[PDB]
Amino acid sequence: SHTDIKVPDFSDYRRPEVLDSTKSSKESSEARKGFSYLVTATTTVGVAY
Amino acid sequence: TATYAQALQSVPETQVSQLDNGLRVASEQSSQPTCTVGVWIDAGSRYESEKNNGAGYFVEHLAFKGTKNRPGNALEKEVESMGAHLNAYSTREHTAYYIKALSKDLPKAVELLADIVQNCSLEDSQIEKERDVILQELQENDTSMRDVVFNYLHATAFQGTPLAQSVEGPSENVRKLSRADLTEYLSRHYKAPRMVLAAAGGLEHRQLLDLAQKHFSGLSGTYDEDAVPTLSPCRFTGSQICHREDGLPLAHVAIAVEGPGWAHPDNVALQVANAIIGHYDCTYGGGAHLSSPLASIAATNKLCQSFQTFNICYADTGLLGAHFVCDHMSIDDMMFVLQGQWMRLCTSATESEVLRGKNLLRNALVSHLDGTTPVCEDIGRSLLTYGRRIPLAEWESRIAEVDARVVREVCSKYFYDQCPAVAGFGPIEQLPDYNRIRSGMFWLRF
Amino acid sequence: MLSVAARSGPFAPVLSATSRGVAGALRPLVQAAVPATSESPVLDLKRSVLCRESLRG
Amino acid sequence: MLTRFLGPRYRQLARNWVPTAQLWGAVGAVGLVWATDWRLILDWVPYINGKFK
Amino acid sequence: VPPHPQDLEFTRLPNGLVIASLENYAPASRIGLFIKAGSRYENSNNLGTSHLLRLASSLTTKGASSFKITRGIEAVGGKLSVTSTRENMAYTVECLRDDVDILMEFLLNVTTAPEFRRWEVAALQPQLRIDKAVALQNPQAHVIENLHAAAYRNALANSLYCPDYRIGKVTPVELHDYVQNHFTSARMALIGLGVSHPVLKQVAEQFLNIRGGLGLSGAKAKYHGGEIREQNGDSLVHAALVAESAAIGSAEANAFSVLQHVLGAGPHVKRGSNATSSLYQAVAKGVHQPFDVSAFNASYSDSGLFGFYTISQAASAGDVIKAAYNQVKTIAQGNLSNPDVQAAKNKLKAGYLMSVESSEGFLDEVGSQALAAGSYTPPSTVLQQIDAVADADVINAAKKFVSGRKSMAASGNLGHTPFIDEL
Repeated sequence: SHTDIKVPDFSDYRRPEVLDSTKSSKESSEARKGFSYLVTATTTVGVAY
Repeated sequence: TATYAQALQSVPETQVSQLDNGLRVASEQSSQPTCTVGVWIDAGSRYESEKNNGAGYFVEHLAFKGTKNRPGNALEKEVESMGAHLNAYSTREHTAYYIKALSKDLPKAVELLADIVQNCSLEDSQIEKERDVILQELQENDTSMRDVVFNYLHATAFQGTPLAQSVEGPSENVRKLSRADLTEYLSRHYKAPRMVLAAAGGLEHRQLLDLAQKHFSGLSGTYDEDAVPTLSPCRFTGSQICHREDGLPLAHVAIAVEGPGWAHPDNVALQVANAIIGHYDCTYGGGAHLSSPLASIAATNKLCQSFQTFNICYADTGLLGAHFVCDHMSIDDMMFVLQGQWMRLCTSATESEVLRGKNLLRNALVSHLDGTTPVCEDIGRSLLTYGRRIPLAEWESRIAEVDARVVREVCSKYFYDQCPAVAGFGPIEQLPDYNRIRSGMFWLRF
Repeated sequence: MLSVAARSGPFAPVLSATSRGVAGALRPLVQAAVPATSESPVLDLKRSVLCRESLRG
Repeated sequence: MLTRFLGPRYRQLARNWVPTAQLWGAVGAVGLVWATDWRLILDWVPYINGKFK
Repeated sequence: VPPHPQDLEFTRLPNGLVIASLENYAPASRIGLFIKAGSRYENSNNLGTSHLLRLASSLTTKGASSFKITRGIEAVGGKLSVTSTRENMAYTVECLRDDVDILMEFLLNVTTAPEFRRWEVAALQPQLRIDKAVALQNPQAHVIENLHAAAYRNALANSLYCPDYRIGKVTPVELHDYVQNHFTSARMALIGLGVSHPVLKQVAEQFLNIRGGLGLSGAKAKYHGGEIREQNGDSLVHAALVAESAAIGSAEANAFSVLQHVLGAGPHVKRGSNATSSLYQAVAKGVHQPFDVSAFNASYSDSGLFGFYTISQAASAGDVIKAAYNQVKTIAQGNLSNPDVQAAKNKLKAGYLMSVESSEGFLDEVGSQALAAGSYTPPSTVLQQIDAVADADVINAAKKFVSGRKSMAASGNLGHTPFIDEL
């Protein structure tokens, strides 16, 4: 009965590199963090400026 | 003085064979008067669809309630009367049926397994009787916080995949699953090349091979054209599932990162790391002096009632982390410390702790394979996973290869700056926010 | 056939350093999990079962 | 009495943090240099010759 | 094809100590020191002393501190446990082959050189409460404990767990006293697996020659009878009904063991109907749904308890106990077939063989055999001894139960649980 749970569908919030089951996500792990971290780096670089 | 090393070579080789069926027949002879035999099949909830999920679990119920040649309670009386024990279990990737029995009863033990595995009656009245038993086990299971929390952990970690599902299935499948759904799941899966007949004890390989040929020949006298028995990989998702229930006296929490899978050699180092961290329970003698910093800090500061590390392996994926139980005002401290230890190992592991972790694995490995049943289960499922047996000595060499570096690198790979899967049940208001948990997976000084 | 504990029945408590506090002699229960509704806590003011110091790779 | 921190484990600990401590100095040097416009140090970087001669 | 399977070697020293070893040629080593020091040796002034002791195996010793015992043992992956029974304590240690020495030395220190420092034992007291609460989470443990308290006037009546009033009260001197009056040479057995005889033998002669305690069975359990009832609104009623039966090692004990498998004692098939369990099947007849039943069998040095245990919904405890008791009356009255005794013989036999399959069940079997009987008795002769039980012996055992004064314990909503006189 706690087995009637099921996590709801997040398809419309997901980054495209994921979104597909069959595919592992480790493969887009570096890119997705890459992009989000680059954003902060750039920010702090700008704020540094 | 036989040395430990020497004794590892003294362990007799596991003998493997194959019928024309594709059925692998494997044994480890030992000269005990007793033995364990059974069949290992790779079938389990991960192979099921939304629609028939809980099918295998339903068969396991029916499995011992009557074949064609021994209907109703005839099985029971044959087993009970020889003094043997008949068990079964199902995980998400594996199913098993085995008999513990007097060694000279191997012939019937085997005769019995074939009958179970092949001629399962599935009498319509029985399935109905079982419908209510399973439902009942479900209510039963809902009260084990730990079982519920790992089920949640799988459900969020593998969120849109088959590995997300539990073994028993949802209540509605139990309600609607019909006989035809079962027979189709059986035909689809209980096929020779995915079954291993395993045994351990005072037997001899030829006898087991003969019996395998006598009672098992005739399973893949067919073998399918385009069927579709392939397993698709399962997406792991960095996510959190929080089942808040302030009516429960303690919180259950289970965190994990994505493991590599049964085949990956990285598993040896991961387990060594996991041994270092250990487990803990409030009935352990000596707390402040325990080697594991998590364990000792938890004991001194009462952060915990229990906790354990884990490495669940599935094909090409897995869950690697820890689960813990604690009071409502200690979840935050338990997480802080648990996470400090992963980080510490990732970047800072020392040599003597790795040695302790290594030895702990050696003792565990050997302590475990003690007696026919555990060895049988190991032969049976190893062939399912690795394809071979992997003798103690090979494990020993793998373990020996691990040193601090290996721990640091191997830990970094799976743990460092990685999105975890979080499952929580109970008085969990103080469970840290996901961003906060996520930030604990990397160190700003590193 | 001595070993009162395992001669099944009498009670035998175990304490550990590394493993876990056990109470495991004999009484019925197993066939109470069968005809069912044998709840159990999971992990109420407690400890933990199956315990550890066993594994593989 | 600082001999409490003298042993094999401490030496392995010291080692594992050398690269980190090294790289932190890298960050500190470049950062001090660039915030004061270290005439001396900078005049040697190919571009960043915004001081002509 | 495994190598030459060695024979166990056994030795009694003039001081009474017994050493038994088997070279397993196995990757790991297991070693135990079994002592006649269980609960039955406490008396009314020192109840619980042996529980606290069970819990103090890592306190400091002359020769090894608490910190060292813990780190030294865990640095090699080993373990140290203490298993208590009403008759005995068993200190067991395991580790790989190459580390037996340090584990041996830790073992010797804990069992022959504990210091019981006043502050370490004070810090330990609250573990008695946690340890007891965990065990008593199973209704079975309270029932079996009340069971023995009702069945006996002393000795075996003591519980495995410390009485609450004594928590915080057991003293360092009581622990020093219990060790020295009970951990002596003639009350001990040193069992080893994966170690050589001369090595164990040397250890015994070197480090286990102590005597200055008690020697007897310094009590002799006086079976008495009676009932203890704990009302508690658990959901099911747990109940156990018992009579005095046979002392371990008597041929009659073997009749009880077989009577136990005729009646039934544990399931053989996952989720099975338990067709060959005469007890179950007899309650199943007139009772519909949640319930368990099984024969209960406990034999000790100078006594024994045999009967049955029932779990049922509160309203049908009476039906369940009465149907079960009737089933035993039916076999006392002579209604027993040879094929049933024969089948019960096969579960006992198979079960015993199964229980010594692993090194830990073997170690315990050899250790308990060493204390109880002063010898090692191999599987073929145990089997042979079970074989000599006659149908008539099993009937006699059943008869002894039916006509003997009884003891009962029960917990739950008792509104419908019969007292003894109502049986």
